Amino acid sequence: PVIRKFTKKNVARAKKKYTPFSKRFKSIAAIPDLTSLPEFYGNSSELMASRFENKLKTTQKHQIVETIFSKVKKQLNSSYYLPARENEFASIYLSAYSAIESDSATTIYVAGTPGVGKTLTVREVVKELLSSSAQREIPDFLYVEINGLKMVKPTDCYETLWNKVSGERLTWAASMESLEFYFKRVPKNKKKTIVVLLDELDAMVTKSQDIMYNFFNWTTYENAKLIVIAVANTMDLPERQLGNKITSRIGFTRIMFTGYTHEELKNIIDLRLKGLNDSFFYVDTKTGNAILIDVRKVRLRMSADAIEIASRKVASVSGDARRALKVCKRAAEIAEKHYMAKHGYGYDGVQTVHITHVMKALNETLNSHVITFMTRLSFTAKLFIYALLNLMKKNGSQEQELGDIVDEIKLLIEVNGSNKFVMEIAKTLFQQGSDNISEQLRIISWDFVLNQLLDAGILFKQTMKNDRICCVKLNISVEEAKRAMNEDETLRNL
Amino acid sequence: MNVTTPEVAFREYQTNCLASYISADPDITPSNLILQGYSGTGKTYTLKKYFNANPNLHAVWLEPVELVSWKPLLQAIARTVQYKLKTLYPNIPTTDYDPLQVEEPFLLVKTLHNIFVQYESLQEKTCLFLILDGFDSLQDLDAALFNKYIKLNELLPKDSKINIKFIYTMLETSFLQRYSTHCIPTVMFPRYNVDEVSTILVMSRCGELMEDSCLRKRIIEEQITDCTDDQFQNVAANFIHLIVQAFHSYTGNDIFALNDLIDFKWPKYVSRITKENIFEPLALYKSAIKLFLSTDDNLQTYDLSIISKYLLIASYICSYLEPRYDASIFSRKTRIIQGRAAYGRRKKKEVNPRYLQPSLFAIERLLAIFQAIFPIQGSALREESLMKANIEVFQNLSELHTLKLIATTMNKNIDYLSPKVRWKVNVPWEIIKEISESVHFNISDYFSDIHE
Amino acid sequence: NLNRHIRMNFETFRSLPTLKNSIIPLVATSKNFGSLCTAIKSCSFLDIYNKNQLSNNLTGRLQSLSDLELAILISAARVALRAKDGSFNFNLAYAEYEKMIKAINSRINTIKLWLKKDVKNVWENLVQLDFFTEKSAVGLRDNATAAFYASNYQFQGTMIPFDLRSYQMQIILQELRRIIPKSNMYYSWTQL
DNA sequence: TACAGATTTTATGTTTAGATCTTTTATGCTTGCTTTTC
DNA sequence: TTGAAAAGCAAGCATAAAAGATCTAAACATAAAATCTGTA
Ligand SMILES: Nc1ncnc2c1ncn2[C@@H]1O[C@H](COP(=O)(O)OP(=O)(O)OP(O)(O)=S)[C@@H](O)[C@H]1O
Ligand SMILES: Nc1ncnc2c1ncn2[C@@H]1O[C@H](COP(=O)(O)OP(=O)(O)OP(O)(O)=S)[C@@H](O)[C@H]1O
Ligand SMILES: [Mg+2]
Ligand SMILES: [Mg+2]
Repeated sequence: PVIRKFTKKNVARAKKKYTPFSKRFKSIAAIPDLTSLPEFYGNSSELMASRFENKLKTTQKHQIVETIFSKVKKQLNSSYYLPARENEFASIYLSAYSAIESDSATTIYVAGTPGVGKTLTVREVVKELLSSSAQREIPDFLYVEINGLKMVKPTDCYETLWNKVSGERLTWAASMESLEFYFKRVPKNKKKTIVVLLDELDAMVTKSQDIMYNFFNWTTYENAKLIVIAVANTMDLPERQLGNKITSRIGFTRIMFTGYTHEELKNIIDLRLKGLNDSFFYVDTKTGNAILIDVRKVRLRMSADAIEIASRKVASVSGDARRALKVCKRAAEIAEKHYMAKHGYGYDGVQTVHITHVMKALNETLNSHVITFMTRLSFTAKLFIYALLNLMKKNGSQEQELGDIVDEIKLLIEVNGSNKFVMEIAKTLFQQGSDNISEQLRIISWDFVLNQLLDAGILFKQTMKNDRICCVKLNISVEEAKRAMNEDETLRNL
Repeated sequence: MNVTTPEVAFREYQTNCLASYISADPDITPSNLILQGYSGTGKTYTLKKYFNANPNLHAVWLEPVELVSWKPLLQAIARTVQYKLKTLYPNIPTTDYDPLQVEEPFLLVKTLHNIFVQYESLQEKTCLFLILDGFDSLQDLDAALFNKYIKLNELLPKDSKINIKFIYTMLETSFLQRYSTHCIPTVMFPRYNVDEVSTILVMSRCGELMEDSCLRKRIIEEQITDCTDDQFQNVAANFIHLIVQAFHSYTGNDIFALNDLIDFKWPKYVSRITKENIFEPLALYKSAIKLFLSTDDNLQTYDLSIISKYLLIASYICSYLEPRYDASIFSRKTRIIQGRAAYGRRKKKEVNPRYLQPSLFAIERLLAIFQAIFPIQGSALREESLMKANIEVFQNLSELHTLKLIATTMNKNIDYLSPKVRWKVNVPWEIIKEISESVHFNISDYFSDIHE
Repeated sequence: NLNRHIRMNFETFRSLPTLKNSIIPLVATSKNFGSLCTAIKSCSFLDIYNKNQLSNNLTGRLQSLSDLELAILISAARVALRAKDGSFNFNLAYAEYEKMIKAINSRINTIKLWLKKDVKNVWENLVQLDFFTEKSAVGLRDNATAAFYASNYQFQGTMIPFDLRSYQMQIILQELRRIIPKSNMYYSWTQL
């Protein structure tokens, strides 16, 4: 045969066809009704879940103990009635209902900051629309959800949509022409409205505006019945991508989701804990199992001051809801740990949570752990930091040479040769305590402390093979290093 | 424990540490081990002797210098592991995995796990030693490859009957200090003294030297030599000692350079001997004093045309002289319009500018000076005595440039026709001096004035 | 002695794995129980281990150089001290070397003055042992792509002839003065 | 009148040729002063 | 001698230019699944 110049022995290719849709049913007048086909619109395909489920199952439960705080922790996750988001719900629902009722196409753009709750309210709107359609008030439709961060290649959207509307399996380009023909030329008497939910839109338009332009433009055609809802972080993202005139031609609806306040967040937290708060529980003393209404009758309380202070702190900085929920959950977890530790329980009066637990859980996310890290470092590393600070206090250049640091360390050692500690540390620092080792040039354990400081994210060193003129710089500002040095004793004194 | 320590000449502590670290029990042995030492320090010799002293230990030898990348290294590992495991146990049925399928570090782990699964019918856990002898000699090396081979020992199965352990042999210290935080056990091989080098050199190239045919021919052409073996060994040892004492200050503590000089200077020293001084080392030393002073480790200088010969000199003058003083050196004609020449330099430079990098000039100045210094061309109204720049001058200049004797501002696909291009010289003073002396030109007079 | 070594590790390294690696050969080397007891009583093996661990650093190579290499190194350091940015090359170093040798000979057996072609080998040997580095050269790149990019470009340092490459020093003259013993005959020349 | 054959479509790996930006050193203008010619 | 002129020297300075880091796109190259094309 032939001699290959290189080989690819780990190539895997999926079985997908190439011929687009506008070659199948011949003339346009020969297209049958697509509503009644058993493969179109997912009419009969409801067995994909059973293909891979029942694999992660096992048969054993050794009477898992459920402490009192377990219920509170379980009922406070980010998965388990919208209290604040009502205007956006009304606007989106009205737009979508008007679009569905009159058999038209439309585009809704939602922009916001993380944790506001845009996906939740969009899904709630979709559920309400599905219920209304099942009530036989508007023509039935299909709901397709497409995410942006859950795809390997960015151009995998097209085929997915096609695979959710036809049952075929084509490549991305052929899917693009198939979708174009389907949305343009198929008559409106043989289709069904589709509600796409393009999500994390900013992750698709990163090399070109092709996907966004196509998806937004497919709503312009008269024969199409598409209703696109796209959510994103930045508000004026399409303008920065497509252009003013194209956007003006398209004419979509725009909605902005502002952050939360310290009242709405507290309302959310209080709503998520209604039945549990101020209730009664039967608790077994031997094990610790708790049952909602020998054994004891106890109560669970959560101080409103703790909720208020947590909401006030969280809403001040970001406006999230996930972080507030997680803070409350962590406070409950700390209280549960203390309770089990005190009562000597294990895995398999009025118990409350005070403001102290919430404050302790809140301080863990704001404080930094650099000062504590340096107040426990070795003597040589602290000497290195001290020499660097001294050189910076003279040159004021923020980027020092390494040989200068070595010379400064040597001068500092040789000029204070009258203090007891540095008098008796010199031999262990230069000859490691033995009389058979010649006097070293740099220090004992130079590279070790250098790499220990450089790995932790405290120093920055440029790459040069000459190890005497390499430049290093700090990365934690200067006041923190000054505090860390001042907390010492032998370095403070000299 | 249960291992045997071999006897190496001047590597006692290294041998003790090696016997302390590696053994046949996977429970007590380190997953990684580094041996460090510069060129010609005696590490592969010690390791090979140690493995030859203990035949129970299994080992696979690689040399990541023939392999010049990481993908070939992975494939070589995946192939040699299979080959060694097949040749050792022949009664275990097994399939074959193509080494060329290994293209990524993860695929190497998958293939190694698949290979190690089959040999699960063995009695007790063993250990297989993989010696990457020369890890620092990879041609395209970066500071990330080692971080993968360090952690490769955690993704493999933990309860398999075949355990793999790595052993590296590293040259430099700057590379090794990069990974000093990992705290991997190390054994360092310091360089040799002079006495140790002399003794090692004698012990190595003493026996082999005497069975050479040259000395046999020289003694069959000569008379009898009683006490043949002892006298021959003494002669060899004396020659080795003489060559060491002569060229230690030039070869350093390098075994290879001395081992090459000994072979270089043997065929003549054996010719210089004779019967009347075969038993007199001193007189023999006097009779062969010539080959102990000059090392001689080397293998018109150029064959250029006349105009190229002067063109190189003109380029050198252009590059290593300052333009402001040009007019004072070459103006040699009368004037009709009133004018004055240049006064010239007032003080001499004290740096001898020929010790520094050459400067840049222009083509026009080069042509002008070439015309100025070119020898005169061999009813004078139509003489045209001065040489003019015709086609062949430019052709020879291009020939000079393409031979790397003239450089320019180096960038890909130069365009010779642009004002932003300048030239310079790439020959040392010796070559230009030889060229000048080969055409009867006194170049030194131009440079003696500034500094001899 | 064990407490003293522990305290030294605490004040210098502060890491258990280093001490563990130090202790392993101490207990794996002894052959008899009495030997183990006396080794743990005296801890004389840890000194040998520490001495070896420092046997290839910057000051461990300087004590394994011949006379000519030491003289060339001293001359190069002297030349590099006077320069503005510390750069030098072969010709200046050899000129300083020959001046120093002539001064030594005239002051006073005569010391042989090796020729240029014999000093070339010593220069290459010194640049191999990582005593000089090129003018402005990076070492090993951080990742593979950077090395691949750099391997396709011809640096200007490999086109200039041998005599004009600009090197830089890694040991300053003061360190030579500190390290070299006072009995050496080149000691007086280690300061300007 | 298929089907083993040749051809096309979608999908990544391997090496060469050229472009833009950042850091550091060399080149030329200016201003004031003074030796050299003549 | 004669200083007026040209030539020479030096300090302070701005600004072009060299050397290399970081990246992109064309040319060169291999491969599995689907379509196309002569004839049983
Ligand atoms: N009005 C609300 N009522 C109850 N829970 C809410 C409300 N708003 C937000 N949440 C919480 O917010 C959690 C996160 O979901 P979302 O806020 O919809 O996420 P998101 O807005 O898509 O965030 P991204 O993806 O980072 S922009 C939900 O699981 C809810 O617990
Ligand atoms: N301790 C020793 N005893 C006897 N002969 C030795 C000793 N050390 C080295 N030699 C000899 O000198 C040679 C030097 O080569 P090696 O020791 O193998 O070099 P090396 O250290 O492997 O060099 P690199 O690192 O691979 S360039 C050996 O092959 C022996 O012939
Ligand atoms: Mg979301
Ligand atoms: Mg070797």
